[PDB]
Amino acid sequence: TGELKIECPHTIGLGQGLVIGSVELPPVPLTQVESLKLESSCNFDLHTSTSSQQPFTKWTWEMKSTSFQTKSSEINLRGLCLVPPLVIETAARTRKTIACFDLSCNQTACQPTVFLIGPIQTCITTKSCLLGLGDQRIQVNYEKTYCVSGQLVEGVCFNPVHTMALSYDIVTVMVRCFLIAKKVSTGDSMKLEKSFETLVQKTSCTGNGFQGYYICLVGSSSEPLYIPTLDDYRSAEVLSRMAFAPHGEDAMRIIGKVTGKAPSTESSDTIQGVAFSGNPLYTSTGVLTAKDDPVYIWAPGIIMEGNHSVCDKKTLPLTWTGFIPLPGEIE
Amino acid sequence: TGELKIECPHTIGLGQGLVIGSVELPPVPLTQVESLKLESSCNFDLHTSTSSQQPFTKWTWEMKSTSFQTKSSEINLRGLCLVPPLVIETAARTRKTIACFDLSCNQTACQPTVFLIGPIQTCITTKSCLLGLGDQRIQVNYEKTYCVSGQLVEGVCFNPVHTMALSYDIVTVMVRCFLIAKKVSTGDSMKLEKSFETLVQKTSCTGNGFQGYYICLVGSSSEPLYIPTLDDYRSAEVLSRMAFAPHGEDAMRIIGKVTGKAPSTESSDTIQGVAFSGNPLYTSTGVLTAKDDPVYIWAPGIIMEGNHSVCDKKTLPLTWTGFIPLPGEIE
Amino acid sequence: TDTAHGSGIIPMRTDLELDFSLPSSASYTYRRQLQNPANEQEKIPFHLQISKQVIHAEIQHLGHWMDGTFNLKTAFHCYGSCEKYAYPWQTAGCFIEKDYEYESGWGCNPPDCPGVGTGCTACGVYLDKLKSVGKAFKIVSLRYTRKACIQLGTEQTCKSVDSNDCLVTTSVKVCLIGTVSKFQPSDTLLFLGPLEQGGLIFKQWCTTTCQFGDPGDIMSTPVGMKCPELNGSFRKKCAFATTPVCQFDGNTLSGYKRMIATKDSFQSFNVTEPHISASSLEWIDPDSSLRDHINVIVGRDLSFQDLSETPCQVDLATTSIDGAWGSGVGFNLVCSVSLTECSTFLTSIKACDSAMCYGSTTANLLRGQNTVHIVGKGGHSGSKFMCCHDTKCSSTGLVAAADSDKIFDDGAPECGISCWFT
Amino acid sequence: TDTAHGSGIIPMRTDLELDFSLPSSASYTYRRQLQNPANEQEKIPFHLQISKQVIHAEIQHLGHWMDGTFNLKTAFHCYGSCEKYAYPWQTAGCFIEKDYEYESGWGCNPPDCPGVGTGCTACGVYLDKLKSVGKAFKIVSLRYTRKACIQLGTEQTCKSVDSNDCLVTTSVKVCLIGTVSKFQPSDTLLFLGPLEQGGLIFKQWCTTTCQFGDPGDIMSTPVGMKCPELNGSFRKKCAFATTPVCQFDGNTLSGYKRMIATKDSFQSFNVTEPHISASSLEWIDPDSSLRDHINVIVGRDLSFQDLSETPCQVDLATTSIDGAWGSGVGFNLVCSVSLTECSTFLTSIKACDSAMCYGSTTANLLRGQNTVHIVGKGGHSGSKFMCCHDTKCSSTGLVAAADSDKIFDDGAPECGISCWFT
Ligand SMILES: *[C@@H]1O[C@H](CO)[C@@H](O[C@@H]2O[C@H](CO)[C@@H](O[C@@H]3O[C@H](CO)[C@@H](O)[C@H](O[C@H]4O[C@H](CO)[C@@H](O)[C@H](O)[C@@H]4O)[C@@H]3O)[C@H](O)[C@H]2NC(C)=O)[C@H](O)[C@H]1NC(C)=O
Ligand SMILES: *[C@@H]1O[C@H](CO)[C@@H](O[C@@H]2O[C@H](CO)[C@@H](O[C@@H]3O[C@H](CO)[C@@H](O)[C@H](O[C@H]4O[C@H](CO)[C@@H](O)[C@H](O)[C@@H]4O)[C@@H]3O)[C@H](O)[C@H]2NC(C)=O)[C@H](O)[C@H]1NC(C)=O
Ligand SMILES: *[C@@H]1O[C@H](CO)[C@@H](O[C@@H]2O[C@H](CO)[C@@H](O)[C@H](O)[C@H]2NC(C)=O)[C@H](O)[C@H]1NC(C)=O
Ligand SMILES: *[C@@H]1O[C@H](CO)[C@@H](O[C@@H]2O[C@H](CO)[C@@H](O)[C@H](O)[C@H]2NC(C)=O)[C@H](O)[C@H]1NC(C)=O
Ligand SMILES: *[C@@H]1O[C@H](CO)[C@@H](O)[C@H](O)[C@H]1NC(C)=O
Ligand SMILES: *[C@@H]1O[C@H](CO)[C@@H](O)[C@H](O)[C@H]1NC(C)=O
Repeated sequence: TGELKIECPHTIGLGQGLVIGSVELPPVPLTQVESLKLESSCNFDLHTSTSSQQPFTKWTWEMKSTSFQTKSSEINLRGLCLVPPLVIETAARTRKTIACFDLSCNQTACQPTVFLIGPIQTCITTKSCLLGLGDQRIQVNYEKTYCVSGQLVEGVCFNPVHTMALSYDIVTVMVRCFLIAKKVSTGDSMKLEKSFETLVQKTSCTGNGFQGYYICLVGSSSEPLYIPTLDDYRSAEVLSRMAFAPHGEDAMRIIGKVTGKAPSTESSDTIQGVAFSGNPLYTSTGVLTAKDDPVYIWAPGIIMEGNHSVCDKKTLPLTWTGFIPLPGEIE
Repeated sequence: TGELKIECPHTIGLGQGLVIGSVELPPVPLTQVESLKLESSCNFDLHTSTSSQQPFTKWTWEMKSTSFQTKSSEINLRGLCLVPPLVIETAARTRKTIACFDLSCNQTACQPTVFLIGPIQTCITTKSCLLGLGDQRIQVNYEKTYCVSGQLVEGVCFNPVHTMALSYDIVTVMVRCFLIAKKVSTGDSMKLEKSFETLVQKTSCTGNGFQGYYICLVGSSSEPLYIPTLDDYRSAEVLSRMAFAPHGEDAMRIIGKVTGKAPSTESSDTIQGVAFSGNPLYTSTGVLTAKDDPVYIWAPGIIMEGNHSVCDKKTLPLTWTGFIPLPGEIE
Repeated sequence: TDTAHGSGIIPMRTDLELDFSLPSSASYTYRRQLQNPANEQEKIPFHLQISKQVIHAEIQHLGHWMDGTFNLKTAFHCYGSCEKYAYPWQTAGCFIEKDYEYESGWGCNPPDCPGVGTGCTACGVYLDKLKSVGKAFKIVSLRYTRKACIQLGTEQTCKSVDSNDCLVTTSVKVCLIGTVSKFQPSDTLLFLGPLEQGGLIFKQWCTTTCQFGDPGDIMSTPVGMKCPELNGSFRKKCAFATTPVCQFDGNTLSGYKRMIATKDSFQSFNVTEPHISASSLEWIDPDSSLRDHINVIVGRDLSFQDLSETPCQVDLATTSIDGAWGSGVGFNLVCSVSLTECSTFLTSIKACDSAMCYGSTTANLLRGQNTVHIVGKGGHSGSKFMCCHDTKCSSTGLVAAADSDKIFDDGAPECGISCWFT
Repeated sequence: TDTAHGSGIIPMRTDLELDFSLPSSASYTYRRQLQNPANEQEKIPFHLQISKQVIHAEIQHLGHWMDGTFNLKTAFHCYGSCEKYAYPWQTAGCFIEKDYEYESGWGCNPPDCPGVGTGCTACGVYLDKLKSVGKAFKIVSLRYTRKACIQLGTEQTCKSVDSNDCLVTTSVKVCLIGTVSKFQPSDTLLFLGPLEQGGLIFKQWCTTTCQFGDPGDIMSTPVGMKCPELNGSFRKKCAFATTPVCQFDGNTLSGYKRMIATKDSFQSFNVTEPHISASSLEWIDPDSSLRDHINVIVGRDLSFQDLSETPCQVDLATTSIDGAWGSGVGFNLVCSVSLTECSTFLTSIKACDSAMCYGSTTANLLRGQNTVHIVGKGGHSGSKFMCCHDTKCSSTGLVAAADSDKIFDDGAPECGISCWFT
């Protein structure tokens, strides 16, 4: 039994906050990954979006005798954290709970990371409940916070700044973000990879057309944070940490550079990365930055290219976990 | 009996020094001035130069009803301080004593000032002796100095700097100077009034041709100081004090401006000054600056023009008494 | 109705010299009555009021202290060189990489790559979860100032006495000469939270050669990040027919973690009323760990005639009481002090009874009515507390039923054993 | 052959704090032996040497003070105006003229000029015989410094302690906090002769409104002459049928003359080892009219183990004597001190006998032989004077037949009445 801890605040407050928790489970063989279904015994209202079938290009490597053979094909996965637009943003109002997983994989095995997001009211209704994923049971524990006004962060009770203007103590908090595909008809407002390129590039990249955004939750509970929100200091912070740690923040053995075709029907290579063996470390899921219409990739045993300074064959991860410093008061 | 005090040093030293003293006597009527002869009972070797006949233009004023009538004539005086070139400068070597007087006069009376200059050896030979001038007796008193290395100046024993280079205490000492007529054939090296004009003038004066210099003694005893000696700090000091106090340094009633002819045979006026009455204050003798060949003037009751900033009709005094600061050591 | 609760009378046969050692968070109140040695009935008041110590420290902003987590990864390649490919640790905030270029033998080789001297084994140590934990400042210079006020007869003079300055008047001179300080230059003050919570003092704050674990290893300077090196060495652990993993036998805990572990081994300090700017840091030390040496001298040429014409008249009356006479509860007395024939007059009022005086309060009175509060502790059941000046007291008093960082020295003779347990 | 002439042994159970009030022209020598409270036989030497006071005064060159002679002249004219002609006083160095323009009546008129309201009577007051009598400087700021050297065990440290600085080591701290000074800013120091002869102190040195007779009336500034006005008024004294003379009923004596007259009413001061520049004036005050407050503190964490390995060995031997044992004559002793196992060691040698020690001499010994002179006064007929360190003394001594501005404090117990008149 794994443990997914939810830190519950003393009050609901302004209504629009969500609780979030997550746990990384033990390795399962690859052949079992396509069968994985999240089950819930919990007394909450599961959003059905994530358990539908979702098309991915599977990209894999084998030793050959540069010394690699890669290949790819299109498959359907279910239960992954591909959250539709507005679902997280309006979950406090709809009273919907999002439960989904990401995959961190080597060639032969995957560690699912289960994410649970939902309304703060769940803390009134629920002390503990169970999720299942394949053969693993997950104990969700809702636990009331030691603090009076904030959250337990690095063993310290902390409340961040709230005002919209400019004016403190500084505490480093966890941020968890989910990639959302969202197109507009006209212009470049949703061209997410262009935002990264302005932050970390010298010269002009021609074709990074992916349209979407990240939706993030800060700490154990917060209102959703949209990335990018141009004049928000927290958005700026998350983007900068993403730009320097594109596979998130926290033995794996690097083998070499690999390329491949995504989707597999492409005549030439559209993706690159670094093949590895040993313990999976980063998530193995992302989207090509080059296509407006998302091309989703699952690349077990390969760290797909996420360096924003590169122009071609790069990706954005489906989920991203890191840390940002927040100004506020320790109490 | 008047008193002429000579301050005697402890040693003769380097051989070339002279002692000097002077006393101003009571007023005598003008008619008696032409008869005045210096007599001496002293055991020293009188230089005979000053007791010869010496031609002066006498310039006098009377009230009239601008309100003045002036007149002039040529007369011979004797005993005045008209010292020939080299006499003072070589007196230490020749062992000659100079005794002469200057005159400070109003319209009706004159106060002779008797000057006695001579070799320091006189201090060995002589404690006191007598000079006579008309009906006045003068007691010369040679008195040995309170000091060990210097001279009693303002009630303080002082020794001035001796080195020819640049390096102290500062003491103000008396300087007494005698005008000497001395011509050269060629150039402007002896044009004394030109030296004054460079020091105190804006623009160019045309005709100040007097040729001569001052010979001065510092304190009660010194070597002769030639004015001007261009690179000597003491010469510079004496000249500057002369330029600001042209009748010397130390009730008289001013009546107005007067002019006259010197010599009396001139068709137009060659001299100006200020008529006064009351107690004679300054000396009444000088030379025209305009003539190479000296025109000597005796002007009782008139302060003859000595302002060096003026171009025309000006004079240099025959004797000049003032004070200069000397650097040295008080002991 | 007056009572013998006067101040110390000092005859001015000789000069009056005094030396003081004021604590850091202490305010002194020295007052006497200087007596003319030619007339017993000619006395003038002398008051000396010295404030607390104001510490002014020109500092250097070191920046923010960052806390991270240790992580190690290994990257293996069969052909090529180590300086040919990229690694995920090279793009982190702080990273140190040691690679075994061209050192591919056969005992450390995996089941693949049957080659010798052609592979590459890179090892990367990086730090993640970088979050600020405190602010650090470095002392460049120190300055101590105190505000002093004197009151002699009818004259009143105040000044802020520095170390290179003295309050000098025609008859009184107050100088500040020495200062024993807990702080000294080249010290590092670290504030974990806000200013008022205090901080810690570090002497060996690393500046040039910083290592992971030292105080000041990871710093967030305004120019950018300043990452340290590691305290340890790398090694390649490998088995037969396995990919060579990379080990690091060195320090894993960060500088902040070790500081929290041995926090008790560092010097602590508190601050009160802080004022920080881009160049200075002013605060008052409440721990009373600093001493200032003050020299006061009053000449005996006081000219008692000039300081006697039109003195400062002071009348007072007790108007309110609140508290208890028990030793520990305390009481508060309200006095209505009326100052006349003087614009401003610096003195002090005491809450006295028939025998003793259980409190005092120094105030600079203005011409007119003045409300003065006096705190007191002690007294008996029948103690009728009254307001009192030097000698004159109020007409009536009040009775009750059932430290402050001030020092009072008026030279009054305290009651003996007759006032103990009565 | 040693004798019980040791220094004061101080057990280090608590910290050792000291306050000093050094005179101006005084050098202190405080030395003890700090004892380990865990071992009676573990003692380390502690020496404290403080030099004289060095006064640094940033000054303003006021220039030279001039002395002159008062003179008054009168000038009369029958027609015209007073602003038409020139006068011999207008060209002097300092002159003040008051003229009665157009005020020609008839009672003040001479036998000539039968006119009314047409003449001119000018009066000129001028000064002659201008000679410099002294140099004047104005104090802008003051600074006091002292050079201090400490010697603890085997460590030696020296520094020039200022008012804003302290000699701080790992175990000793010496601070200079306060300074009672005879001089203060805005004072005027006047040197009549050279520097070494001293000078006088003037407070009311005239700057803006100078009058004839005030200190600083006639000044020879580097820019030029600065002449004052006069303290008095003019008047016209005249008789019938006589030229009107001019009178001045005011001050005639100059400022230097009055200063010489009442010189005893001014503050005097001396200087030693003077150094004057275009901006400062450094000297040591020999009158001992200044006091410096020094705070010394030695912590009890001395680590007696580290300061005990390889101490400084000192051997000595008396080699010469010269003088008498009479109380007033004095004697001079020569010691050959040999320092080993230390490069430099600061200590002091004393000239002792069987009972007392009549002199001392502090010296910073070098590794090898050192010749040390010791002056002493006192002793008896059979007094065999020897050189002595803390405890060890020379093998033999010498006998004789038939203040210094130093202060010695070694804590040695002096002999009682048994050494008086024996
Ligand atoms: C992808 O990642 C997975 C998970 O990280 C990884 O598979 C795992 O590998 C480990 C070690 O390689 C396996 O561990 C074994 O566990 C059994 C359980 O009883 C043990 O008995 C085994 O012990 C023997 O082997 C060791 C060899 O060094 C000896 O030290 C020991 O004394 C024993 O002889 C053994 O350690 C584990 O079972 C798998 N996990 C799964 C989920 O299959 C995999 O290697 C990674 N894939 C790649 C291609 O890198
Ligand atoms: C040129 O200068 C000379 C000298 O300075 C000067 O001649 C002198 O004038 C004074 C006063 O004018 C004369 O003084 C007289 O002396 C006799 C001697 O016994 C006295 O008795 C006189 O006293 C009477 O006069 C006074 C008039 O005010 C009264 O106050 C007094 O009580 C007496 O009545 C008188 O003072 C002196 O004699 C002459 N000296 C000489 C040498 O002749 C002369 O005036 C100046 N000339 C000019 C044109 O200005
Ligand atoms: C991210 O991508 C850029 C571009 O490929 C890499 O930048 C190059 O890095 C090497 C070595 O650090 C330099 O010599 C080149 O000059 C860089 N080129 C440019 C255009 O910047 C960067 O290193 C990559 N980051 C990784 C792999 O972490
Ligand atoms: C010396 O002579 C000069 C020139 O005659 C005088 O200078 C003039 O003085 C008046 C009043 O002081 C000024 O208004 C003029 O501007 C000056 N002229 C020049 C050319 O300098 C000077 O005053 C005389 N000195 C005296 C009489 O003492
Ligand atoms: C700071 O204040 C707290 C308050 O309880 C006290 O315990 C602590 O000793 C103070 N700090 C110092 C250095 O005295
Ligand atoms: C200066 O030294 C002399 C030396 O005799 C002394 O008399 C005088 O008192 C000293 N000055 C002061 C101000 O003490």
